[PDB]
Amino acid sequence: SGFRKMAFPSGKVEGCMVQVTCGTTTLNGLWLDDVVYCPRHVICTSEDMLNPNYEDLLIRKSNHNFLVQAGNVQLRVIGHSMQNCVLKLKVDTANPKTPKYKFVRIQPGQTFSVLACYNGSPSGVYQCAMRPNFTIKGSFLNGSCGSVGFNIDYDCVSFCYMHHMELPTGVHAGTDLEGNFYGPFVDRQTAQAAGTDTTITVNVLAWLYAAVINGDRWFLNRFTTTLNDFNLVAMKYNYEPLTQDHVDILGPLSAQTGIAVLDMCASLKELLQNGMNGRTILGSALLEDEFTPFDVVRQCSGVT
Amino acid sequence: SGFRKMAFPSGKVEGCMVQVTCGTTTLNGLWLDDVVYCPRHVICTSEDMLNPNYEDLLIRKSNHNFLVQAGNVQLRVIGHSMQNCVLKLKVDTANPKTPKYKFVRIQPGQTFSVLACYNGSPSGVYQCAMRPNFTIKGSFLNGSCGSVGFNIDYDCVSFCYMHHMELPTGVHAGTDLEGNFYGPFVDRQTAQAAGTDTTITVNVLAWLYAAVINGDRWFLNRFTTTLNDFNLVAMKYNYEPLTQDHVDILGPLSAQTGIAVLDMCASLKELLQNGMNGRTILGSALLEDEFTPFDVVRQCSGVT
Ligand SMILES: *CC(=O)N1CCN(CCNC(=O)c2cccc3ccccc23)CC1
Ligand SMILES: *CC(=O)N1CCN(CCNC(=O)c2cccc3ccccc23)CC1
Repeated sequence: SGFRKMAFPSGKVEGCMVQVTCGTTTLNGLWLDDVVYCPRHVICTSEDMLNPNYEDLLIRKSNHNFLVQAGNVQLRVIGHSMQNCVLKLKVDTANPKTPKYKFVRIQPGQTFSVLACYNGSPSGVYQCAMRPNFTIKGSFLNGSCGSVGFNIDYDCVSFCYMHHMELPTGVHAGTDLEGNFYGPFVDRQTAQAAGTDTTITVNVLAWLYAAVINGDRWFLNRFTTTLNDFNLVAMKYNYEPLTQDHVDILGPLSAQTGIAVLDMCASLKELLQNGMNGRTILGSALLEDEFTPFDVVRQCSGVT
Repeated sequence: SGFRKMAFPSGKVEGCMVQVTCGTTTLNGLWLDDVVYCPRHVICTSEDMLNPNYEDLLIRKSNHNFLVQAGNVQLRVIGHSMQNCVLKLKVDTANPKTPKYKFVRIQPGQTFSVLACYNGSPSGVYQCAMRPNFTIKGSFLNGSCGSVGFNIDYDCVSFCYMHHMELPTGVHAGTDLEGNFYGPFVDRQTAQAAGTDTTITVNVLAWLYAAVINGDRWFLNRFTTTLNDFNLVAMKYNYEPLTQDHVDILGPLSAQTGIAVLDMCASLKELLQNGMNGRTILGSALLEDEFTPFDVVRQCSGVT
């Protein structure tokens, strides 16, 4: 037993990280097969931050201007193209460590692991969630752009995120591996403010089930609620509305614990209204929302 | 910017995980060079849980009774020996993926990453701290024994922990890689209760410095304190006493932020006495103590 914020093992993704330099800018690239994916802003100077015209800036770049280094070995760039906000650098060598992979575009509320990198070198791994306002709360310094987010299904890595920027509020924005930003963000240093960072209700409920499974039960009460009643309280507390789809997704956890989903909603409703009163749930003094129901089942069952 | 509970990249350790089966018991082993390290309780049945005599149980075990599998390939066991609470299974093949490594015995308050494994297969990675009562708060189900804790210094993995057991309170106990338990715990299913789980004061202070660096500054106050005054409050709140050594260790963070260590102690003192008042620091509603000052510097500087 015990329940931790756990990331996927990062080895399969470490084997894909390369350094990409264009002029004075160095960031990370993701090397899969014979293609290196990286943020297109690698071609920008600090001068081009306000209003970059990427097609125009790219005309001045040739294959030999993109320096790609895998470990201490240089890769030969034989083609380059821009797809949305990412560049795809075709190299003459397929990555010998390319895992089975997919490019997926996740929905808000979904979690993933990030392998934070600097100069093509992995520094750490942590678990994130795509927030309902399409930002992520990561840990990214200068040089971390091009670090990726992913999930693993046994031996297949599903890449879902590539880091591009930090908003002036300290939250992060990026793209899927087709180069499309999550949310309304753009790769421009301009006034971009995030919307409401609502709490992912279905994830909090999943985490309350994890708490019960792992012995933390104090918050269980004698009440029940309905989706409509619960949602009036959820709206008041800036929680995402709970749908019948979320109830169905929590079905296996409800079966395992014998606690009906709406009864867990009533426990959550009292926690929202009454607070924790200085108590903790799974070592947390707030309601954790960065575990999906799948993460809870995975961690509670021991999926490898 | 942004500050996350980050684990080290786990690839170097994934390359070392093997499955070890003895009779009906399957757990994990750590394969370094031509030796596989695993908990000696792999030789126990559920029957032997109350009072195992490991020397006696081991007499009935031969090299061919220890089934070691690396991926889908069996390893040949050519010797076995018991060192404290671990078994060392000599195999005929050196692990080709053996990283540069050290075996270190950590002190309470020190953090490390755990690669949770089942049947020799990695399931996830998370960051832990050796608690002042010599337990860890992990995430370990049946089959996770033999999973290891480690730190990485550039390319050298320092293994500090191997998982052996769960106390009836849900907290975890294990050994260093020489097989010596941290704290007073034994590999016996008996009444073993943990002592006071005090808060690692120097780590909370380090995390308050990380908060200031990353923009969360509301808790900064107009006060200062002394080590003695601070420690009267720390004792009252079950915090570890702060020493001049801890003050010296926080020196670089104090220099970076311009906030004297004793001034940060006075901020911590008011947080202890007044609580958070429903506010958060780095997304936490409690004072986080599982980041050492070295972790904060590492994460804030971008060490790879
Ligand atoms: C996150 C990261 O590693 N970055 C790479 C280095 N840049 C500095 C130079 N680039 C910019 O200032 C710049 C220019 C155009 C557009 C953007 C968009 C997002 C971030 C930076 C941008 C900082 C980011
Ligand atoms: C953590 C883990 O994966 N374990 C391996 C499987 N055992 C079940 C069988 N072993 C015991 O019940 C047993 C016997 C003797 C001594 C101990 C000491 C600690 C834990 C189990 C023990 C459970 C643990």
